This record gives sequence, C-alpha cells and structure tokens, in this order.
Amino acid sequence: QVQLQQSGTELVMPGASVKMSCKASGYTFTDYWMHWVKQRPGQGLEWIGSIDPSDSYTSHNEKFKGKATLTVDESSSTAYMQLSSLTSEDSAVYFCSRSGYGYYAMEYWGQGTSVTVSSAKTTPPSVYPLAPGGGATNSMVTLGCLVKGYFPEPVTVTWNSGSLSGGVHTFPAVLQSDLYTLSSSVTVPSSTWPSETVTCNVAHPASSTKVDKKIVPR
Amino acid sequence: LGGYMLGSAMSRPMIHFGNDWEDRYYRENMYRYPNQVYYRPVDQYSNQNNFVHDCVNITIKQHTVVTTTKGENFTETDVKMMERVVEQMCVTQYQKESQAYY
Amino acid sequence: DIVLTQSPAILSVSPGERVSFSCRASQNIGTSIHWYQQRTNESPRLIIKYASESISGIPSRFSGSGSGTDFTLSINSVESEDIADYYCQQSNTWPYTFGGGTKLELKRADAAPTVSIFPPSSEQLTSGGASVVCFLNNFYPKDINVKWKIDGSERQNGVLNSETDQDSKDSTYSMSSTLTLTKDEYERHNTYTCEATHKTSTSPIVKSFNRNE
Ligand code: NA
Repeated sequence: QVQLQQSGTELVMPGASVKMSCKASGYTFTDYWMHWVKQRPGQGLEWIGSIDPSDSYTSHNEKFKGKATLTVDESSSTAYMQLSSLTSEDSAVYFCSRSGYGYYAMEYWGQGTSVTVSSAKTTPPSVYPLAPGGGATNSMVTLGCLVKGYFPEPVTVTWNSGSLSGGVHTFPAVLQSDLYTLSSSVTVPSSTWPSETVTCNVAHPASSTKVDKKIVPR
Repeated sequence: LGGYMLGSAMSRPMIHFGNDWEDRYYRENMYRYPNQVYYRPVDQYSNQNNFVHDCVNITIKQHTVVTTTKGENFTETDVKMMERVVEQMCVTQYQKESQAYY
Repeated sequence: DIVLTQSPAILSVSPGERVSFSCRASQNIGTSIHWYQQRTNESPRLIIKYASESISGIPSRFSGSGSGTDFTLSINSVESEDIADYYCQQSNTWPYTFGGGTKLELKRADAAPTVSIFPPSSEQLTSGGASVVCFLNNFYPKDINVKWKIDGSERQNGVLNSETDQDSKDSTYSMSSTLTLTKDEYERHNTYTCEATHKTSTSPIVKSFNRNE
C-alpha cells in the first residue's frame, strides 16, 4: 500500500522559512512524479509545483517560482518543499500527492501539513461564561462559553466533562488581534439549568491549560 | 573548437515530463536529440555542476549546428527537453570521468 | 493557462437522488481532466481520472463523461458520505490548473434560526473588555446576514463571525457573531441588538437587551 507521510503542523515566524517533508513508501520512489498543492482555509486547491524524483527535474506554478524550492532525498524516499519569507498569505494546508506511471491524475495524497505563520507567543485562553437572564425561550435554555485570546490552536471544549453532547455547537476559531477566539453554545432543558450544574471545560494543551467555567445566572 | 571529447553513445532513457502533451511529444521527438555528449576533460573543471553546465551547452550547440545543416529547427519545447536529457547524460559522463583519473 | 470553470458552486441534493455537476475548460484538453472528492478536514481523494476512467475502491455510483472542453461528474444515487467539495483538475499542459470547486450539501426543509444574545460576563468586564455574543442556531439554508445595533445605530467595527459546517444529523447550519468593545464604550450605552436576516421571513429576527434593566 502506497503511503505519503507528512508532518501534521508547522508554526513559523513571519519572514522565516519552513521545509516540509513528504515521505513515500510502498512503491519505487523514482518511478513517479510528486506534486505539491496549497489550500487556504475555506478556499480551493492551488498547484504549487511538481518534481520528478529520478533527476529532480521540476515544474512550478509561475507565482511560486522563487518561493517554493522542491527537492527529493532518493535514499530516504522523501520529497521536500521549502517555502521562504513566510507571510500570513502562506498560512495554509500543504498536500503532497503522487501521480500514476506516465499518467497524471493525483492517485495518492498525503494528509497535509498545516502551516500557521505568526509572531504570537503561546497564550492561554480567557474563558467567559455566557448566561441568559430570566426570559429564555420555551422549556429550553441556551448557555455559552467564550474562549478568547489564546495561541496556538487548538483548544478542546466540552460541557459537563463530555456528559453533555446533545445540543452543543462549538464554532471554528477566528483570528482576533493576532490571537484566536471561539465560542460554544449548549442548549438544554430548563429543568436541568440552573437547578443543577452546567460547566464548560476548556483545554489548551500548548499552555498546559485546563479550566472549568460554571455557568451561573446573572 | 578543439579540446573537446566525444562520449560513447548511451541507451536513451524513458523520460516523463509531468503532463500528457509533453510526454507524448517527447516519446515522438526524442530521436531528434543527442545520444552522446561532447565535453572538455574533467580535470579542467572545479566540480560536477561546472562540468555539467558546459557539457550541456557544448553538446547542444554542436547538435544544433548539425541539425540546422539538415534544414531542421528546434522549438522552445525541443530545447527544454534536449537540455534535460543532455544534462542527465553529462552527469553520467562526469561520474564516469571523475571515477577515472581519481 | 487553461481555466477550469465548475458549476454550480453549490448543489443541494436529497439522499438517493442522482446528481451531476460540470467542469468546463477554456481550451480543448482531450480527456485530461480528473475529479477529486474532499470531505471536511480531509485530503482530496481521486474519484475519476481521464474524464471517465474508474478508480480502485471508489463506489461504482461515481461516473464521468466528456471529451474536449465540457466534462461532467455524476453520482447515481447520492449518499451522506458523498457530501463534500468536488474539484476538477487538468494535466494536459503546464501549469496544472484546478476548477474552483462544487460543494455538495443536503437539502432539507427551511428552518429559521434560534437566536440567543448574551451580554459581557462580569469576568470579562473586570478586565476592561466587553464582548456581546449572538448565537444563531440550527437554521437552513446556509445564507444569513447579521447586523449589530447599539442604541439604534448600526455597528460594523469589532464584529467577528464564525460558521459551522452542515450538521450531520439534522442538516442545519449555525453561526456565531461577537461584537467586541472596550469596557468604556460598552458602558456609554444601554441597548444592544443582534439582528438576523434569513430567507425564512422578510421580517428580521431581533434579539436585544437593555443594561438599565
Ligand atoms: Na456507502
């Protein structure tokens, strides 16, 4: 079975370079072209460039020529792409892929390396309770937690240590002043809150952070 | 002029150019490109890249004049493809040349 | 450059329905078009190559046709696992180019958003910050506009929005909208309003709160 192994993530400073690896296995490395494809968050696929591992002949999307350097290491069956002078425009997922023999559908894909370009330092989140007041719909009530100003991704949000899993909406993080913010709502029967406890649990592994925020009326 | 050597003929490799149109073009036209290289003695270069660069230019220039003599012409695709395969041959020639004299 | 135009940009489909979408190339590329499926937070996967050729381990319900400039991918009977973005790509000549993609989503009954508004926590206010949160939950279709007002005046700065993907169970969408102000600015006013405009009604859904009460 053909596999293409890529590192999950890279955090890079603006102006710095990054060299991403794509390690191939399960076939004769020099017999197939390898390709690199960019995808910005919520956007489409963009071809960056491709390389023939037999002699390291390359082809580039004109706009990446001078930005993306493609090489291989034949001995370890690994293809590399180095991106230089990174900006926030380079924040994206980068896939490597492999075509057929003398045919150019991209048959196998790596899982993609997610690159984040930022000067931010590791910052634990501030967690704020979102509680309503009195007038709250019919027999159901909506609570929330605001997870503000952390870095890097990700955080993990649960409700009541994961025992609440029916009516939760945890929204994708957004960039707010060079830091991340997200929110989570949970909808429950009014019979359950505030008569007993509803707590949001927020883990931020990078800062070794783990905070519980009990939602209290008013 | 003078000082050059001609390598022995080499088996033409299967070369894949990365897209459907060029692969086919290459397969059909590859006979029009050299199967041996001209170079200066390896001792006369500071390293492989230098040897290869010159070997490529010399070989293509000479092949081009003989091709022009026959009334034929190379397109920009021809030059790109010829460059690649002659580069492969020059690398092989250097390796063999470097091994000798070492 | 060969430009690949895919249409439509979004397709709503009902489970079991047969669907098709198209990829058109600006120049003739023979059969050099390939199709990829990309589910949320996954890599693309090859589904059909060279216009019409099947791929090992891909469901037979997928097929493709066309040659020249006009290509079509068809799904005989749509299943939930087919909900994904679909891209075409050409490999005839450099540079490789991709279509802009067609997103597949599940068709369901229209549903107005359940809207909830939240004032800043005392916690946040203590730090000099003030974020007003509005949740617009479980609505369909996806299109929706949110407007903020403070004491009647539309606010535009300091508003950050976030959208979920289509719900796997009920096929709805949700949105989060947060207006962030300085603690000072927040206290200079009384009334805060989140206003949701959705197709389900020509009447905007209004949620609001007054500080003085
Ligand atoms: Na199935």
